[PDB]
Amino acid sequence: LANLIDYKLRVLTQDGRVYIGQLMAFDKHMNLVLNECIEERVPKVEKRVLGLTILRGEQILSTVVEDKPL
Amino acid sequence: NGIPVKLLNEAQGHIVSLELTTGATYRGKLVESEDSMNVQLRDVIATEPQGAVTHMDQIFVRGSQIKFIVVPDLLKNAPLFK
Amino acid sequence: RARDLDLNEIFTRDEQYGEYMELEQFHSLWLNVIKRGDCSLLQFLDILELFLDDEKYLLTPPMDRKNDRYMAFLLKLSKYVETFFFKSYALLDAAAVENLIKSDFEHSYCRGSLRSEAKGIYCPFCSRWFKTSSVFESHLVGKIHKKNESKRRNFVYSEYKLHRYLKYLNDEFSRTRSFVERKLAFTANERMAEMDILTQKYEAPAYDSTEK
Amino acid sequence: ELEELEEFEFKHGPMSLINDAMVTRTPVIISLRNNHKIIARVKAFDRHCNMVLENVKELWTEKKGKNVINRERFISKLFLRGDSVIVVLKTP
Amino acid sequence: NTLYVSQLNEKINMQRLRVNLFLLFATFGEVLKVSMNFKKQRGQAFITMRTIDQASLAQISLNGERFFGKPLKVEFSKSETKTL
Amino acid sequence: MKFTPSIVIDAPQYYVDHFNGKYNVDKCVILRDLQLETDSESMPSSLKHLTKPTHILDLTNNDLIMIPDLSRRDDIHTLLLGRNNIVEVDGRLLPMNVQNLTLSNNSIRRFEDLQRLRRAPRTLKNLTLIGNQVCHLANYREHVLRLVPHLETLDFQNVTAEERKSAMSF
Amino acid sequence: MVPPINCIFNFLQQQTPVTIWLFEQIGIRIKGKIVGFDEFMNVVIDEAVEIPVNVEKGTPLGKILLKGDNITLITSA
Amino acid sequence: PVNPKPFLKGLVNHRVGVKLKFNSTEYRGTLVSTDNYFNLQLNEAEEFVAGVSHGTLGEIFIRCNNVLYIREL
Amino acid sequence: MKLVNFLKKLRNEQVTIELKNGTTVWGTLQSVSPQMNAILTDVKLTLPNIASLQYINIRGNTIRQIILPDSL
Amino acid sequence: VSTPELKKYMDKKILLNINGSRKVAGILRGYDIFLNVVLDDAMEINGEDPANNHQLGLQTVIRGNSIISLEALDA
RNA sequence: AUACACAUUUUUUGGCAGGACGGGAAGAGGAGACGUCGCGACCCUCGCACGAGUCGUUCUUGACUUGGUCGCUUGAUGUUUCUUCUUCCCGUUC
Ligand SMILES: [Zn+2]
Repeated sequence: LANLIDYKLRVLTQDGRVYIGQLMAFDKHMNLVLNECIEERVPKVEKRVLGLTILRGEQILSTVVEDKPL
Repeated sequence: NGIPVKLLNEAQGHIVSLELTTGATYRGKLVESEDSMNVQLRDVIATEPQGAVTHMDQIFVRGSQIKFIVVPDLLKNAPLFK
Repeated sequence: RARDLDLNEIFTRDEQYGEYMELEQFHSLWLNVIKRGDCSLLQFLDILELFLDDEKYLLTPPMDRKNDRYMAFLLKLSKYVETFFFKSYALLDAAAVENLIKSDFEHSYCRGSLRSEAKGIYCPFCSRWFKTSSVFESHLVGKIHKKNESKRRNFVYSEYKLHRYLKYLNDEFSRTRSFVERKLAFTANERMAEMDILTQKYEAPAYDSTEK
Repeated sequence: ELEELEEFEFKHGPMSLINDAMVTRTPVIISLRNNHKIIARVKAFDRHCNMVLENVKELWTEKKGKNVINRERFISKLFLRGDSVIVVLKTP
Repeated sequence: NTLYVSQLNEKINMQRLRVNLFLLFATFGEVLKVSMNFKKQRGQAFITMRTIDQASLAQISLNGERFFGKPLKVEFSKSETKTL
Repeated sequence: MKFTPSIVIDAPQYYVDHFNGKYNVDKCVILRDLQLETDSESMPSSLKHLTKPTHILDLTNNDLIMIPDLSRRDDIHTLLLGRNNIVEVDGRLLPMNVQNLTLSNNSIRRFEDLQRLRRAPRTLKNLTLIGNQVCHLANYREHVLRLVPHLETLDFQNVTAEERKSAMSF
Repeated sequence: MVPPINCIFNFLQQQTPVTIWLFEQIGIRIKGKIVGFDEFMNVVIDEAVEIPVNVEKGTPLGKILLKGDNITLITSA
Repeated sequence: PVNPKPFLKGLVNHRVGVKLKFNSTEYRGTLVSTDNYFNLQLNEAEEFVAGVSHGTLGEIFIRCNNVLYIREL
Repeated sequence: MKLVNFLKKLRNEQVTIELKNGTTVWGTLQSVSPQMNAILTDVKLTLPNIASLQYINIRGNTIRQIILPDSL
Repeated sequence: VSTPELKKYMDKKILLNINGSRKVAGILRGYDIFLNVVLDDAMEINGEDPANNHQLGLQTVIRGNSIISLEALDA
């Protein structure tokens, strides 16, 4: 997971919503802080710019490498 | 403690937005954040999944119930880049 | 010219570039087909052996050759064996082989290629024998045989292919069956180390920095 | 001492079903939370009811545009999480 | 490296203004600025450019260009951009 | 000279300002997925090594004659075509969700040459033709509106129902 | 202004009939007397009754050990 | 104090039935044993779904987590 | 003992993980965390139409079951 | 185990919203490490419109794990 | 550089249940709330700095405080209740 740091990553939430943002830090619970994170729902349609977010590890399903870091 | 917990403690005194497991959104000034993610919030504007919006003075939600928070970008500078 | 050519995208690890053919998967599907568990990997291979014979797979079928599940399975398996065959022998003209088999199918197989001194002439499509060649010929125009040859053509042909391709691969079939028995008679540590070996062979450069 | 007491409690407790399953190599059927069922032999288990199962046959129930049909498949080497377990039945 | 533009139709939303500005000024060189910091519109946009020659070329070539109904006025910024 | 994959691999690749993502194209010349600027691109080709991760394509300052030879790119939203010599447009462009096209300062002469832009389904919201000879021809604006009503903003001016109706009247 | 465990303890002593609201279930709620509890809030409840709200009926269950996880809201009636 | 653990120990070796949170399944059988985390082992078990007998399961294990309550029968 | 260690042994193994949400995963285990968080490469993934992904990390609690090779 | 800093809320009337879209109102009595709460003068607000005084003085207990959130009616 | 992570806030869970297509328009027998971000403008407003504002020391850092409104003249979107045909044009496929 440490390798994934600073990358643009795609997390899938527990509710099916897809979040995309830079991975700044993690923790034990897999709580993630995502910089410049935006939300996509259906697939672009229904995209919103959230900004800096924490996500809770209890909600996270999976993560995948989206793009390289800024 | 978690590094994100440390950030969230830095977020105190700022305006944050919270989405809970129900889906309601609470925007307002975060008074206090415990290690367990329990948060005390002020002057909250709430938007329900139906779209209805309410105002409330003081709100305190359990950590476990929070889906996610958005905090201001001021904090993004440091010291979590390390 | 072929710098982006990769065998691992053509062969699975259990096939070891043509050393073995992975039939465990088909053993699974087979269990699903027979609707039980009385069938072991080795008993399944024992079943496959039928298709090395020119008559067994026809006159001593594992299941009734008009069963759906069975015919579907046989299709999938046949396809696998064929692709494996040409996959493991790139250098031989695929089209040549294909046409050879097809012509053998048309000129002999469907022409009473299976003959018995007692029962006469067997027909793959109707699964019946015939006294003499005469009644056999006048049966190849009958509404029955028309129906069958018109419905079960693809299956019959696929069966046949499974037959001849498995014959051409007898050495690989035996090699694998052997492998099965070996792994089966291993211990835990043994089986583990062996798997390690197959893996290494799979993810190793085709040319070592230390070759002559 | 503590380890001993843990293994013993495990032995005479409800776990005795899955312990018995591994030692006898007997088939057991597992009702899961996915509304799928797994009949198999117990290769290994865990305090969380994490399991390694062999000769797996999972049965399930599917609805279509007509009568409900049961569907089933064979998975020879199956590892299973411990929270999916609703119930583990041991039977002749 | 940064150019100060003003006299623009403020009726355009922020994100569309920024996307059209980046679009228009990409012809001279890479625009480094992602977003208008000033968040007040009324023309007052700053465009940051990686090389200086692209800033000068944009300034001379796009003076008084009709952009969303209005001829834009372009000048060099008083101070250096934080990102530079 | 040619846009080839060897070039595709190693240009200044980064994220747009707009946070639009991409991976750029410069072994010695013309680029893609970011800054396709100033390396004398004659004909677009070999977009496949772009392999889809790109929101934007800054083609400006090349010698492009026409816009064909676009592999299927789902991700590409913005094309910055400025300062080329685009005479014609392909037609079967249809890269779904191409929202923005920048034709500024090119050489598209005829109204009819603009026809292929109608194919862009409902995504081509922003199109800028300013700097072309076709702009001078009579009823240019109205013909673009009647031809591609999908455009929401033309030449950085917004469509408006008034000239939509005038475009209907003629 | 008393901890909930002491509240439950006074339910224990008073032997009052108790109504529990379960988790994520509005349809049914359980009722009966608290004869004992543990640290996990599992409760032995005597003369317990299932009360479907959907006039109300119910099923007499007798003695019950109810797991504390279901517990949403413990009350007195 | 009479704790759930002693009540349950006294309930061992007795005919019981257990209603799960789902209520989709109840199990009636002899209570063989229960552990400190309260997983349940029953014998001769019978499954009652929607209050009707589904079938006779026999020696059965119940994950603690699924248990809504247990009652003696 | 701890089966999670048995998963730790499973690096470079090709597996099909069914998940509690019903999702199917297919890929080579690069590592599994003790949380049973599984990192895989060369993964085809089917949500309940397959998406092909270079690397996928999964939170362990979401994993329903993992189907291992029979050769193991 | 941490204790929730609920002292500021003590002896205040609060609207608790709870799982299952349930909502109750009552004066915050006690709490514990577990976030379990004692509420006096508890009143259930059913989904319809009426409200029932469940625990006027007898007081109720709400498991903290079920407590979605808590609003302060007073200041 | 070299024991533990199943009993309330995180990972051992309250979860489960010629033919077709796709637009856009017309003619006949989808429509109400409640929100949240956009095309235009008769409007507001009028400017270089922001994250902003001040100071100590030195050629660059450390401390301390704290688009909004109206239309859409058929813009885009998630609750949540209730009850299709025909014709013409433009794209894909065979
Ligand atoms: Zn015949």
